[PDB]
Amino acid sequence: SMEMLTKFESRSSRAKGVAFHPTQPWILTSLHNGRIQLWDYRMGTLLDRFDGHDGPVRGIAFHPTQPLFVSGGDDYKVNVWNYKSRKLLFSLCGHMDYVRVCTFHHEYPWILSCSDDQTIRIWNWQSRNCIAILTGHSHYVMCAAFHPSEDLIVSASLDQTVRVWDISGLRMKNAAPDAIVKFVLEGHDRGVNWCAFHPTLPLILSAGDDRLVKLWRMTASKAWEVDTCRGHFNNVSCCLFHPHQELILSASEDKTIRVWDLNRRTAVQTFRRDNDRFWFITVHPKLNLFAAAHDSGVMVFKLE
Amino acid sequence: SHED
Repeated sequence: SMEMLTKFESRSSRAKGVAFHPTQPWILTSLHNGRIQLWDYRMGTLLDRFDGHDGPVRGIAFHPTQPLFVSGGDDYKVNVWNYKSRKLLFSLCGHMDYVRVCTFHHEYPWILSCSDDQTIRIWNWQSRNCIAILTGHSHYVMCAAFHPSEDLIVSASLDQTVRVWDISGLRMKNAAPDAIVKFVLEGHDRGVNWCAFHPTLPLILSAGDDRLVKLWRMTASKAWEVDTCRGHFNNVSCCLFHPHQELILSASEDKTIRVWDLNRRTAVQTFRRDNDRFWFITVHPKLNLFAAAHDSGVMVFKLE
Repeated sequence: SHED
């Protein structure tokens, strides 16, 4: 068993995305009502509000080193903001349906976004130009993520697949004499809502409308399903690897956050809320510190 | 629908 040591809670209308700042004690929270909040979870206070979307904002992420954050909305825009000047700097337009996720790359000057329009887009945020459109999924792309150390992207789609994309050819598109799908991971019998890379091991987690969390393993030449976490009783909204313990975390519309053993895939702990479905979970890049977005706001907690 |  484990305990949840709550460090901060916001009370709001439904929250969709959360992003930890890497060095300041801040979270961004993007809300179903279109507002983005910036909270200090050390003081427990609201620092700023950012209103630049119409309708839900599902994507939200900080740049790792620049004073920027990116948001992605059901109004199809990918907005880039400066949190020091408190200005919306520009909109990146191109998606033709809801944006589900947006993140910054850790080294290249890139934003990743994915959309119900079935595409993944890569944008150069310095030049403000779309530099790639990754096509292949045949339904909403619910999640996309950069690999932390290799030129890979993993994506999850309501077409029931998880895709791994080789973007090495994209980085070298103009090298002297594009992205391509490397793996199509099939197994879920319903749409896939989320996917995640392990920070150091060649592992992938996915979670879906089949109420399952699946663990996959890859090499440079093959990828395969390893095992399944069973126990959620509604759609699984999100999943991640604990960066510092051999544990899997998932969050679900069944109103629970579940902790699972990475090696056995057995239940370790279940946390429940009485009235709130969970939509998203994230972990701080450094700290044993997690955030979860739900129907009534956001919780920031340690797991002990 | 995943609208929520």
